[PDB]
Amino acid sequence: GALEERCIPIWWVLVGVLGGLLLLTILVLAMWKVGFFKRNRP
Amino acid sequence: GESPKCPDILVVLLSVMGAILLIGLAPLLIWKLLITIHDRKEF
Repeated sequence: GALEERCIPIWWVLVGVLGGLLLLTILVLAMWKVGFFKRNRP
Repeated sequence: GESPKCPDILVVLLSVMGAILLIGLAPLLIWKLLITIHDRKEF
């Protein structure tokens, strides 16, 4: 009844975005290196 | 919800990180899937 006390404080939303995106980068690079995506066909 | 009118911070944080994975993986999954079919589909 003042600070509704955000159920979504700005930091945590912001932090989760960076971690999820960083994880995507590592996965994309790994797939590319294995040629998984170069594998278009043998 | 019923006290944590504010969902647990860790839960929210984890959920966002998971959503990012789904968003990033969908475009890639569609691409990967289409190649597999063009590649696997025996002509």
